[PDB]
Amino acid sequence: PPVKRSLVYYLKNREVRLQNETSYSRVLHGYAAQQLPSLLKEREFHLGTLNKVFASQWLNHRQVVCGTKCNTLFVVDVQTSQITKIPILKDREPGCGIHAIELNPSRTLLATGGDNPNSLAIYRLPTLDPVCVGDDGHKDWIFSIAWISDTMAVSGSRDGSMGLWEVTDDVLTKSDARHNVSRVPVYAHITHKALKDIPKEDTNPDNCKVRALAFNNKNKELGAVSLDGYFHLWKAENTLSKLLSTKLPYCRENVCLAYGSEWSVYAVGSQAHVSFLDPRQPSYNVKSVCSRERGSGIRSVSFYEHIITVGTGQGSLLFYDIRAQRFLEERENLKLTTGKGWLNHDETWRNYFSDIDFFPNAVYTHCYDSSGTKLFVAGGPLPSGLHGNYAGLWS
Amino acid sequence: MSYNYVVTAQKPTAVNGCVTGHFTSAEDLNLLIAKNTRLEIYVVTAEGLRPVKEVGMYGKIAVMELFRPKGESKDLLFILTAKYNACILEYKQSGESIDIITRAHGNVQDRIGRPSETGIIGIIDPECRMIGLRLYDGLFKVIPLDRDNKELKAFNIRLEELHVIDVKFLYGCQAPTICFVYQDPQGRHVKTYEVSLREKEFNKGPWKQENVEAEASMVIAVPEPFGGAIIIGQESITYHNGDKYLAIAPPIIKQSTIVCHNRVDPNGSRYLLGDMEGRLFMLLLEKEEQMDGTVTLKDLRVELLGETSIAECLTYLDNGVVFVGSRLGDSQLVKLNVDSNEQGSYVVAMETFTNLGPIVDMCVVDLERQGQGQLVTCSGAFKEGSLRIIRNGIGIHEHASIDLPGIKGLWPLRSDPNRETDDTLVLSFVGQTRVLMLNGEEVEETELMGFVDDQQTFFCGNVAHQQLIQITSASVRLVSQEPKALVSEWKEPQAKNISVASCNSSQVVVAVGRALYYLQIHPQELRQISHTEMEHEVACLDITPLGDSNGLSPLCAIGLWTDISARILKLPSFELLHKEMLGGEIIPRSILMTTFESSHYLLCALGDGALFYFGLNIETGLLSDRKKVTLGTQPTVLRTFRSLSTTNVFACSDRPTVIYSSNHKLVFSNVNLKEVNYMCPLNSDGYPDSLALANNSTLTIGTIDEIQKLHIRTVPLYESPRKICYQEVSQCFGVLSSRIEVQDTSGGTTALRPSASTQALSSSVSSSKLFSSSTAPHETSFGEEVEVHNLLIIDQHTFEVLHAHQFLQNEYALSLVSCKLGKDPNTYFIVGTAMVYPEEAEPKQGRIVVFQYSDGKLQTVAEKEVKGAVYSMVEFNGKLLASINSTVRLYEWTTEKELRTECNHYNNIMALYLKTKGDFILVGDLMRSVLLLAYKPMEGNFEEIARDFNPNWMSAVEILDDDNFLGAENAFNLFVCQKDSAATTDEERQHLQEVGLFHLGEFVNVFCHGSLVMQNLGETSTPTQGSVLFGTVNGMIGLVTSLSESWYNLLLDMQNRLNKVIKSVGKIEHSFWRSFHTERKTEPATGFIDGDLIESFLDISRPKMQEVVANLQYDDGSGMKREATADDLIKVVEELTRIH
Repeated sequence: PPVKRSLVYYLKNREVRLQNETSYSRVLHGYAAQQLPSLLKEREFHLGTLNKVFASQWLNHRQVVCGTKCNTLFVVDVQTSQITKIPILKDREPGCGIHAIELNPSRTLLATGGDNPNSLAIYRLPTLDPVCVGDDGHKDWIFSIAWISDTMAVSGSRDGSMGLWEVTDDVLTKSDARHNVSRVPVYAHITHKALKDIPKEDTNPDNCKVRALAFNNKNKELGAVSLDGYFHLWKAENTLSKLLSTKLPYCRENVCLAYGSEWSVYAVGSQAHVSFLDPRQPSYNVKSVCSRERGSGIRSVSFYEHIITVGTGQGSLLFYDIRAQRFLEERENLKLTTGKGWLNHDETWRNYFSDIDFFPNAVYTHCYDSSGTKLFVAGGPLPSGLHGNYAGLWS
Repeated sequence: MSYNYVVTAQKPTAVNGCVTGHFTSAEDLNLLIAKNTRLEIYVVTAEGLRPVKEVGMYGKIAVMELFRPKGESKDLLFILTAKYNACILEYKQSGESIDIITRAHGNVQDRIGRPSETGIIGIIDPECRMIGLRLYDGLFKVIPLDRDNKELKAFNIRLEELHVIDVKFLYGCQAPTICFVYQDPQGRHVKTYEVSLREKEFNKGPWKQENVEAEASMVIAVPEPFGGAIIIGQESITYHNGDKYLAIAPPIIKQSTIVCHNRVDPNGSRYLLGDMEGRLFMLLLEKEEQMDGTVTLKDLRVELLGETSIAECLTYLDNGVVFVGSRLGDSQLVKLNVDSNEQGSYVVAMETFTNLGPIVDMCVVDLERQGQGQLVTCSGAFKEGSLRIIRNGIGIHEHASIDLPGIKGLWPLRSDPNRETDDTLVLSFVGQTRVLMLNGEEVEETELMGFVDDQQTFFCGNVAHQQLIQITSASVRLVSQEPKALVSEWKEPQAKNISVASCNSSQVVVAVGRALYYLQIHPQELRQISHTEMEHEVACLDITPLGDSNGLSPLCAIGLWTDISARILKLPSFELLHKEMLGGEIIPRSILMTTFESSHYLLCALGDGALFYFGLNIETGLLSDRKKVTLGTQPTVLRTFRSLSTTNVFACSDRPTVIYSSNHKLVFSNVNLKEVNYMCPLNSDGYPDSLALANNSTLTIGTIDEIQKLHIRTVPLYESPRKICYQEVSQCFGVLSSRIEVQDTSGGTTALRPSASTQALSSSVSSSKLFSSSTAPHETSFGEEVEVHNLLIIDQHTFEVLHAHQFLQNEYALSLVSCKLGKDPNTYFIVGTAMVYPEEAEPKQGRIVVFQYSDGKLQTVAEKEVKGAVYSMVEFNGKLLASINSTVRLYEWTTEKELRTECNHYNNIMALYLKTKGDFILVGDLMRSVLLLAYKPMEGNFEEIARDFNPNWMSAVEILDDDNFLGAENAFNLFVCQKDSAATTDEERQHLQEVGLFHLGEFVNVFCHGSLVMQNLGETSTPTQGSVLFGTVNGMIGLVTSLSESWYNLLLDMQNRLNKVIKSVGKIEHSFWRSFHTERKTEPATGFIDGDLIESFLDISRPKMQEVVANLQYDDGSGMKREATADDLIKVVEELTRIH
């Protein structure tokens, strides 16, 4: 008996739901994943005067959370094109911006940077109610966040450390009880369970900053990208412990990490190429694909089935087809481009960039919705010295 | 902003759960069936299941269990809906009035939390101390069952195990003890804990967690003396109770997964086990008495009983009878025999419960040319596949037909004095009379001695003293049953011809001209007592008995030839007690006195098709509560009949209708027949509870089906249906279906079971070679299952399988449409097919084949090759619009009867469904929801206007109006897209706007333009705009129409007020049920009017109607708000049943 992969069987079985198999979902989404990118339309939103958007996640079918350089957390309602802000939470003591946002596997806890860039703030979903006080576990700014479990989260920092925070059954039970009983939410006080540093390899030990984190739910692995040119793999099934390290083909601008669950491949960005890493392969056996946007840098990366979406400093998004081992062509590589958004002609611009009136809005974050047909794109000007924002929904 | 009206025309039929226990009385066993939002109560008897009451609940039922708190005489029924609505119900009956009274209710939804991935599970402690509910991952809700706990509030207790598949309370424990099976990454384990309500914490139970089969899923609570619980997996069953551990691995269960169970014996000695494959198993418990006085399980035994329809829940009745509740097919009531059949099964079905779900496709056609439309749906799969014919009205099964044109009336007679059943039927004709002999199922012409054959009969029937009465134009003849001879005759003193007549057991009334004569019936003698003279000639008169009288009626209803009115005369003196003006253009043709549920009513029909009905007070002879309904344009005749243990009235007209009572209120529903002129009841040995219906040219003999607002007829296929369409020119439906054959060693295939594709009167096989260039890698393998597709042709009137056409090997038929093409008035069957192999993710080649059914044979007309699989096809202004993979193409109809592409649209992923209205095309996509296309005949191409940016995996699409386009979400919500004519930017213009959010509670699988009741056919007299029917996975069929701004605001205030007053079963707040519901968030409903809320008022018994209407402001459509009465909400419901 041969394996049936045709969508025809899916369609006729779906009409009856008579033990319809889930094995057809891979073909359903992959087929659309190849055709969707060329049919998307741009829906730009006005973000006001927010500095930049660095991270975003889908919270509902209508809203996407976005983090900013000014530590302001907000949600873009793509269904009504409205902007709603979220209060910034303070730390336990009065002792940059939000570079990463992640959702727990249960989609009940939102982890973002707090008022202090070195502190993690926890928000409740879908209500956006505060969950916990900003921590002080890190001695420097937090650049990466990843949820390793429904109760545990790991956050990186400029010094290469990764804080391990765990919510116990008692803390979670009381937190949930308070939010459902009391109309006014009450946040709990938290501290990090442990603090561990990435392994010190023969590469630059000083440039050990962890810029991106990604969690593999299937193998319970926590991947980490450092700017020293090495990738680090840690176990995060129950406790935080190092597993392996591999060498990247490029050691510049390694700022984004994504994991392909259907391919067991870690995608690491660089100044120009996306690295394809396999923990089962030798540390030197890493493939690289050039985004063709040389000199601008890769700012974001994500997997949509077998299609890898790559965001660059020119404000464009490239699509790479793993099965075809090539970039998708437009119906000439197919690419989406960001709009003008909002640029701040402030004193810093006047002092350093006065010779250029407009800069393209780099793609700092993007994310696909649960259906895979809506792609949220957000960012801002590529230069670190400029302020400005962009966001839009591609559909 | 657009507004829409959503109403359910046919209640959900799929079973979602079922239980057994003492629900209606302390001694009788009861069977309760939950069909999504509907709860149906049945009494268990030796003969079968007897329905007593059915109630509509405001929510989808996920948990339903019986329990008996201390001090209660019968078990209480608890329900937990998917909308977190908890309620405790108790059965209450007073005389003939039956209803379900809510004992407690409340919503347990939390603002934050992840809904449980294993579904909604609920359990009740054996001692009735609390109800345990699993709504969210990691949280266990406890509801204390205190007698004063009017609100069923629940508290969350944290459980260490987040993902639990099944949970049950243990029997025999002193403290409330829960046993559950949960799945860890290392396998599944079973653990138990005690529940502390005061501490809100779980403590270690009587025994430690044990490792069980990795597939362990179902848990059976085992009542005493056994106690403990039984864990059921894929290959083995394990029993846990304290220190006792027992496990068995029957090979007979290894091929199927057990999904449901039920207790067989009150002591827990036996349990039922059901599965997705339809294999029914008996689980037996061997008992061992312990030295400490307790009883524990000794061993486990499982036996295979036989095959049933797919089981969603099982319920044991008594005496070896098992009810098999089915969600994906018809539910079955089966008996377990000692001896097996020729197939080795011990299970024999006794009764079948119709289930429309899953509905895969459907179409609406006016096959009777009445303007109403008949909906035929494809339901089920494999051996359970069938067609379902749904129409607004009461169906009748035709068993015989005789060529008897010109019938002016029918009446049964009992010519044998030794029988209580009918054995003779009299046919009235102008200038003559004929008699039919009833011999079982056969009817033949005969002659009955003592009756006049050369005169028109106006009335006859059985009378007291073992005699028959016949009144003709010439005389009144009293004929004894034996020796079937005339015993007495009465003649008109005026020597004028009788024009109207009526008789009962002892009273005879004759109308000759203006005179009315009253005669008494005595043994072998007729006697004249009195007579009167009317101002005008009598057109009709009736003295039909009412209530429980012995064929007697003190009053006579009459109609006149001049003033078009109805009158009530008191016998014998013919005193006038009441005069009611009927009006209209044509005189009354028939007047009738009838009884519904012991309540007396009078009806009178005019020759212009108008029907007038009023409440009838016999004691005073007065009429009240007058209402008027128009049935048709042809004369209507009213006659009473007795069937299904109740009394009803049949109105014979060009649009026949049955008058019946439901919930103590009258409902007027049409009949699925072309036309009827006259009728009478039949109660013969071969036709008990039957009707004799005489039309313009023939006499129809048949039996009345179950009386419900919507009637369903089933045509089994025994193979999987796929698509359906109607061919008007041939008066047939086309149906795509498939059967499974096993390939033999000879290279040929053998069908596993016979089906419509092999049982058809005639058949043919496609001879095309288009796909002969490629074969499967297993084309010659042995033992592999091969799916073979066929196009079935079924008659629109009999629904019998006339022809079956088999498609080519490996050719799958994905879509089917039948319509007029080009300028050709003939309708053709157009089938979209594709070449499909297991290794090909997406077909690259397919074709569209046009067939014509004529002279009993289905002949292929033409075939057109297309670059891809054809997923959908629709009639578009006489053109063939087809979806081929990712491209939508419009085909013109050539003079050679072949399709040619004229224009196309490429901005899609995969167009799965097509429906059109006017010049607009609505396309359903695989993942991109719906898109709005418009056709420009002046340009000859398509222009894309806007598309929905809210992603959804569409199951079907349809257009409500030029601006309103209807779709459905996979989250049980409905949505309507509107073209944004107010848009100023390109982003706004290209985005279809949502005009509201409505939670239906059902997953819609198919949409179709049309209605189950008289359609407007383009007229604007209908208060709503557009008419689209939709079918769901649970067999629910509803109607969606557009509302004007005024209707929406009027009905929206009505809905918001009704939500707080209507006390439905469980007293669940309606506003929450209909609120937009997703796994992420809940939002208040807006932009839609729920018609089910108003119609739910018909389910609550009168005692509740008074409380609902009190302090309620109701808008009758005039815009004025006044306090509602019981009759106001009933009256509007009667109107609502006429729009869908």
